[PDB]
Amino acid sequence: DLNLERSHAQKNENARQQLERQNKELKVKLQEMEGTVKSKYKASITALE
Amino acid sequence: AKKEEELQAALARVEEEAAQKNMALKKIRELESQISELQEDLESERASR
Repeated sequence: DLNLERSHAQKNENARQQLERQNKELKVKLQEMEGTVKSKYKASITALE
Repeated sequence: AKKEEELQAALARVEEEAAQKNMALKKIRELESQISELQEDLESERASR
């Protein structure tokens, strides 16, 4: 049971690490998507005006 | 990619603005030539008067 419990705990760490790793990438993507959209559209709006 | 994409748009504006500047520069030279011809007619017409 100890070895089996460690497997579940170790698997939970990998799944938990994936969530933490994905959170860092998600924040970086949202921070970059906002700038790439707010900048590519702001300059285009100025040209049309 | 944001600066690269924006850099391409800025470079394209120079090409687009350069096209209009070329026509404006050519029109200025053509209009200036007409002013010289018109000035000669005024002096010739005034002198003949």
